[PDB]
Amino acid sequence: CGTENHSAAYRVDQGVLNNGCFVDALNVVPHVFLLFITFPILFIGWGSQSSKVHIHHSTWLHFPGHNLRWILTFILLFVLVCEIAEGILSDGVTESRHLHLYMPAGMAFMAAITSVVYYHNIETSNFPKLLIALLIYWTLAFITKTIKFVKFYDHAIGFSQLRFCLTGLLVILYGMLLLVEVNVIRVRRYIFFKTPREVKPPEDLQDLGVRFLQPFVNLLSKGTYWWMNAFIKTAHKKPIDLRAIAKLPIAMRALTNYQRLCVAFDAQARKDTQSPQGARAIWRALCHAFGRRLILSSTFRILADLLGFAGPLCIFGIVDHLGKENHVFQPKTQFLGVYFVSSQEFLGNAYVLAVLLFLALLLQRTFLQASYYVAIETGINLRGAIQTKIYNKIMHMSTSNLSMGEMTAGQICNLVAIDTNQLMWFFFLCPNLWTMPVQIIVGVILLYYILGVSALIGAAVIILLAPVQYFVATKLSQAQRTTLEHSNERLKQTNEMLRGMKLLKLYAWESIFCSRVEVTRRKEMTSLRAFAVYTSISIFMNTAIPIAAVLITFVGHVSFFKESDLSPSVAFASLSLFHILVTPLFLLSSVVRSTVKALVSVQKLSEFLSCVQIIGGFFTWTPDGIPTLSNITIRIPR
Amino acid sequence: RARFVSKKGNCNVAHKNIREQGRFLQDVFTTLVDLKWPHTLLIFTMSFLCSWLLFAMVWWLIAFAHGDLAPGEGTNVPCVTSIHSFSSAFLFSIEVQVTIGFGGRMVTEECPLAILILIVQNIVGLMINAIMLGCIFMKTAQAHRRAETLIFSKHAVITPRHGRLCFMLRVGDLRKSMIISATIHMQVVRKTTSPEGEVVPLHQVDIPMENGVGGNSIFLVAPLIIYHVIDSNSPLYDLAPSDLHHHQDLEIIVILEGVVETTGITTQARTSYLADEILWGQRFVPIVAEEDGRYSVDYSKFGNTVKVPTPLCTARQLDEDRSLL
Amino acid sequence: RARFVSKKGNCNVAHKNIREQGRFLQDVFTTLVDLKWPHTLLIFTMSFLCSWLLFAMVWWLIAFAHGDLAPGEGTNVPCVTSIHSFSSAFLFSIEVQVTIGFGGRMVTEECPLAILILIVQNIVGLMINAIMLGCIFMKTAQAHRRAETLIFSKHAVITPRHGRLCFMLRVGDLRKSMIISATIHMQVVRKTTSPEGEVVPLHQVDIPMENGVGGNSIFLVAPLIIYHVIDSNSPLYDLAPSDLHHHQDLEIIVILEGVVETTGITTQARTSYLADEILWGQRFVPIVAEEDGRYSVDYSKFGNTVKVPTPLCTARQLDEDRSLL
Amino acid sequence: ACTKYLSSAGILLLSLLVFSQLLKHMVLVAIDYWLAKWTDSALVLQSVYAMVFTLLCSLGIVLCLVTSVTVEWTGLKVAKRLHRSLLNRIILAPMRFFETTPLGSILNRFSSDCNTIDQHIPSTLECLSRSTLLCVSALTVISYVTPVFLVALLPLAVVCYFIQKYFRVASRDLQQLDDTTQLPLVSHFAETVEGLTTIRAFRYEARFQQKLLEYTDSNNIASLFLTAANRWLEVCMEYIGACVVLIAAATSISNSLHRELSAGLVGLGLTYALMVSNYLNWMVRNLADMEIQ
Ligand SMILES: Nc1ncnc2c1ncn2[C@@H]1O[C@H](COP(=O)(O)OP(=O)(O)OP(=O)(O)O)[C@@H](O)[C@H]1O
Ligand SMILES: Nc1ncnc2c1ncn2[C@@H]1O[C@H](COP(=O)(O)OP(=O)(O)OP(=O)(O)O)[C@@H](O)[C@H]1O
Repeated sequence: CGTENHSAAYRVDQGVLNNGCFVDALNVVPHVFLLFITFPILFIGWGSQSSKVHIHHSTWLHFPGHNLRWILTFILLFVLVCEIAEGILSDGVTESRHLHLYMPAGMAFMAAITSVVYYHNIETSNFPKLLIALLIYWTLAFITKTIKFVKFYDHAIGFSQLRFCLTGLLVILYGMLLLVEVNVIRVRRYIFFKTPREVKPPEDLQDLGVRFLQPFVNLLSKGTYWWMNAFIKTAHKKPIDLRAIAKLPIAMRALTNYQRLCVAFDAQARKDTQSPQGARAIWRALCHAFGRRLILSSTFRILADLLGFAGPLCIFGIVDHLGKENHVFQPKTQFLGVYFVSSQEFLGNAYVLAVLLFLALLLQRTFLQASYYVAIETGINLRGAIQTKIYNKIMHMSTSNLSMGEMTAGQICNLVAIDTNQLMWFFFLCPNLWTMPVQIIVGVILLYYILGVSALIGAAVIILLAPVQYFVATKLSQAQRTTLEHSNERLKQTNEMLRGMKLLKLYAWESIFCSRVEVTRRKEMTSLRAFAVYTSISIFMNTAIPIAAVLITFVGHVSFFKESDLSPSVAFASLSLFHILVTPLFLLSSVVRSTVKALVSVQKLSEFLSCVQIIGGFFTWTPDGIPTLSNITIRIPR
Repeated sequence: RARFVSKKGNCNVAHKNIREQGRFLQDVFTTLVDLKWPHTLLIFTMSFLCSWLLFAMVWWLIAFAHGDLAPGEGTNVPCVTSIHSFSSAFLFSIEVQVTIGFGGRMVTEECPLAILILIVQNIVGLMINAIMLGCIFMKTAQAHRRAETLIFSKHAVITPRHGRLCFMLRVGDLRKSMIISATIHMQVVRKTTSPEGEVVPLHQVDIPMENGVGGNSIFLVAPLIIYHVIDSNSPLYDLAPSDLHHHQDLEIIVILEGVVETTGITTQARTSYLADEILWGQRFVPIVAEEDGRYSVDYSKFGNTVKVPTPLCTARQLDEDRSLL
Repeated sequence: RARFVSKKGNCNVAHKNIREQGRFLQDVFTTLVDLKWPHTLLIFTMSFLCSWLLFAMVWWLIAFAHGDLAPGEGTNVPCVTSIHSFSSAFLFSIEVQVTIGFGGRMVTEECPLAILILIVQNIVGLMINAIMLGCIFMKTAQAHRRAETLIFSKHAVITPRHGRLCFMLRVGDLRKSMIISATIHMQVVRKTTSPEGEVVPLHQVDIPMENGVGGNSIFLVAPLIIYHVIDSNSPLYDLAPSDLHHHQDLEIIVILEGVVETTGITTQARTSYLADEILWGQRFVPIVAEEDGRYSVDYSKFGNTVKVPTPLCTARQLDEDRSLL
Repeated sequence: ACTKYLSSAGILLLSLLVFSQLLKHMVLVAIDYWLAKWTDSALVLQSVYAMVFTLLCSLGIVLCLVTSVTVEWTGLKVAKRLHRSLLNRIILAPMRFFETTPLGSILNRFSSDCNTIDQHIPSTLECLSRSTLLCVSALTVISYVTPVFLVALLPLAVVCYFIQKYFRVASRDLQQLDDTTQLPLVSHFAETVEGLTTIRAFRYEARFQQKLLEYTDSNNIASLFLTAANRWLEVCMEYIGACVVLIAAATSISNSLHRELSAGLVGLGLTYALMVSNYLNWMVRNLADMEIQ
């Protein structure tokens, strides 16, 4: 902290000189204490689980404020990156390197990372002794925040200070941190010397898992790290893999089996309304049935649109502070003794903020595949629940046996399967459709902050690329209908060739080789030209990506010619915007035909939603008409 | 194919449905004693260093709180002399903990805060140095290693002695040091079904040592054979020679206990012999050979067995044949 | 409602009419070892400080008796240098006891009294530092904690096996570490009256382990059931199923003993099952399940029992019904 | 294990057509580097503006037609060659050894191989060639944009080698079991439609209800395996590709300040870093579709 005479200056003034370098040194001791206590407990649990441990099979426990503990562990990461970022600028000033200026931020990252290992060691073994050592830290860290604020008020800037912004963010964590420490299930106090919660130790999930070969429990780190290391270890083993890849159903423990049932039961509850059954009624009951995960996974998809959309903005800053700033060479103009909030888009902050764009890109792909995951689980519970009430409904009803007298009920079974999985596949990316126009509008808006004519070029390119996509794909779908009919004729000649194997040698060889090869070349010729139309639409799709390429060239060319300026911005950045557009274009038209198939599938679902004494008994083939049998009377003794 | 315990020992079992891991965490000493040497050294080296840094930060703080280190005022006397750098405080902290007493850094009577702190530094650093002495000693007394020198044969044998069918197992010692009051317990672990319809997965039934007195143990200097007389209470009474080795998939465990003549600790050596690990018809070759000075025992013959003419009938049939005779 | 021992252990008893407390006071080590960690640290911290002050007062006295500290005479050499304040003597005293050897306070050859005192300070302060090492070690070896991992079931069962009525209790282990030569003793504590008119409040009569050999203990890795065959010597021979659970207010204690494979110390785990804690008609569900690698044991089934068809008669009546048959 | 597939529907014309598609994509990355170098020319401030913006649109329609030319009419020669050569290669066989064989595997593998391979082979094939061509194309392009010290390709293909190996194994197993799980459900659906009066005869209709729930339960668990596959696929591939983006940021750092930074191609490693992770994503899943297909 000393360059020439700073230590002496600090020493002269009373009260640690209003904490010049002392406010920073004060923060460090608690972090060291929190890290020096930890190694003994962390290391031991690292060794006892490596040589001889029995808790290597099934162990899990929950604590009140789990989601607020992770959210505070993630937000303290963003605040630790930020403190250091500001810290780097102060160090550079290029006069003297003050070591005690950026140290409090580097201690914290290790400490907060050590706090996450304490939560994992506590989630394994339930004891309040750890929450008391953390509380001892949260309180000492709370008191150090006050000094910085206290020091700062006298030395007030307002909003022009970057040290303050970091401190302010940090202060909220301490406030948030108290609730975690206020758990009622902790028996470390003198009061309530017994266990306040006796039903907490036994978990429903563990019991699911204890008899489970593969637990597959959602109540985990939520990082998709253990869901892959359990399957993965077996896959890595060579002897294990052969066994695993064969008896996988047996290997599967059918864990979510206790949760599939709830969804079937939940569907019935949703249906239970005051109004009669309706296509709309079953639709909005189904949306009411899913409950949290629809708008929840949609909200995670919108957060993925938030992190994903910006992606390019960080990149421009590099071309400006690096490329355009050719001979700037001026680090600061404010009070150089401290950090200031202005010019936060520095050159180094463009680097670490670009790595922050990589970390937020992991947040965007992670939350993207997370909402994808909850969508797939939602469709799994969807087809399971609607399958349950479906076959329970037709198994219980036994109504209108006249249409059941025909084979149309079997068509209702096959179309119930293809339309049911077509309906879950219709629901498969519904938050992606909900979050597609927000990404198109926001990306088109940032494209409008770039220029106008490029937005006209690319937006017109997608605006023409969508009707060729779903219309040409609809032509390929009719090609799949007629080609499916001719391929069904190939199946009829194929089982007719099985009849040729049932027939003689010479007669079936000549007449079935000639007739089956000629008719199979006929229907395979019509489906060959249909295959040429379908591959032509696939080439239409192939051509479509150069439509975007053409727009990029016409965008930079015409948008260059209408204006009177040149920049390396819109090439790299606006090319990036174009990449974003492709996923939402064909996914948008695919979501449109998915919506048409969704309304058709819900329409077909609503269409499906419709010893002995005998005295004077009347029987019918059809209740709409007069009984077929009248006044039938007989009794049979046992 | 399914096994219970290895031919060397330490049978591994899988546990499901644990209630609390907190009790295990609370019970620190046993785990510490159990852990291997590389980690053990790591625990004591880091915990010491982790402490040395804590006593150094608060010492760099008492000089920063007084502030006498950078201005260099001649009238203002420092609470500790020669503290010029940040590192020096850490060096001083090491000094007090290990009682090196270098002499360069001297403590004065100016600050009544650091002197009470110095006492807290010394008592806790004297306490962990003492706690470490008792933990390392406990590992210096582990007697698993003594138990290894206790060797068991490759296979087992079953031949009739004195007119009665017996099961033979041989054990030996490779040391000049002995084991006191070492009792041996053999159990037959098979899955039995009761007449009421209950299936116990692994039932453990004990078999007699056949000592006339009512034996528990025997003085072991040279390789001795243990014999299991098949009577009406023995489960192997209804077993045939060529039919029992493949048809049945059971195991018999050997439990050798005892204490060391050097250390009070009592150790245990275990092994198991399968249906294919047992031989019928042969016997254990005589290891003891008498020389001019003493009796010598060759261990290459320990895993050698010779076949002799024995009956191909079961013990129920053998006692039945002798009760009819 | 009246209990003898808890479902966890450590049965509390009230003692009246004590003869002397002096013997207990005299026996210091056991009490010290027994006391919890917070007080234990307090005893060693205060006793050290209490000593450090005694060695400091007599050192502030040898400088006060010589008087060389305040006049500052250059020809008169002090028995110990740099003694300016009262606190300094205490600091010097700490130095000698912990052998810090700072170097600021030096001792001379002027006063033949303080040098012999310095020897008395060092030998007693070296003695309590050594005595503390042996007391802390003794607490590092307490094996009550190892005994906790030894779990007993929630309730007990009584069903006939092989045609004879038996009482079943199951015990398990949560560790990878074992217990050697661990003998189990079960006692029935009921208040019996003799034919002469004497009422003993709590009579302890032992029940057989039913091991064929004459068993004391069994190798415990997985949860095993202990069985109590009701014969003519068993007190439960004259008991009916629905009448014995409420009419009688007695208890049966479980005494599990044994030694640790890590430490020589032998521990004991105890529990008791009341008249309402015993179940008639059901049995213990099979915990052991065979997998590809090893045999797994689920502990959620440990406290689960299933009911099967059993006779509603007493053992005297059951043997009477079979002796008439 | 593609030497059998290399002889399918010809070798020479497919090798020249897909070779011309690879050359057309090399012309596409030539349009990329020409737009990047002319972007450096605009950053140095037209001079060659007619040459730049006119010459930079040559391989657009050429890449669109030539890149889709290898599978343009390949379904015709694969249709008559595979269908006629297969139906003739099984038609000229004697009827005794074909008569002593189960017809379900022959007609199932035969007809499902013809419709499935003839319908779905060229889409994932051309998507696989486009994905791998773009992946190695921008991979070596942004790799040369980095200095030789800033390549660091050995950890990338190390962790990527781990991912493609063990995800190839477990993904083949997961698509195998989840692919095989579907048919018995529809089998007892046909049995459910057939024995409806037997369900009236079976006085305990809940037996097929709970067994039914076990079947759809097993397919639901298999669906959770599918989401596990896409989960670790997307998260692992985008995670390691994000590490490649951070290494790209290190390359832009050293190439930016450590020496004379170029007038362009600074953000080319960044856009090609995010799209490099996209290339690892569609390259991994395209490797999966090429594995099953
Ligand atoms: N109040 C007490 N509490 C515990 N132990 C006692 C008490 N009083 C005596 N004892 C001890 O218990 C033993 C029981 O015998 P008894 O109570 O008859 O003692 P005693 O014959 O009175 O002889 P003494 O005077 O030594 O107790 C005695 O030998 C004595 O040592
Ligand atoms: N998951 C577990 N793993 C190991 N031990 C357990 C577990 N659950 C309970 N125990 C202990 O084992 C004993 C077995 O009895 P049981 O399993 O019936 O417990 P319980 O009747 O549910 O009472 P508790 O709620 O205390 O477990 C219990 O007394 C308990 O202390």
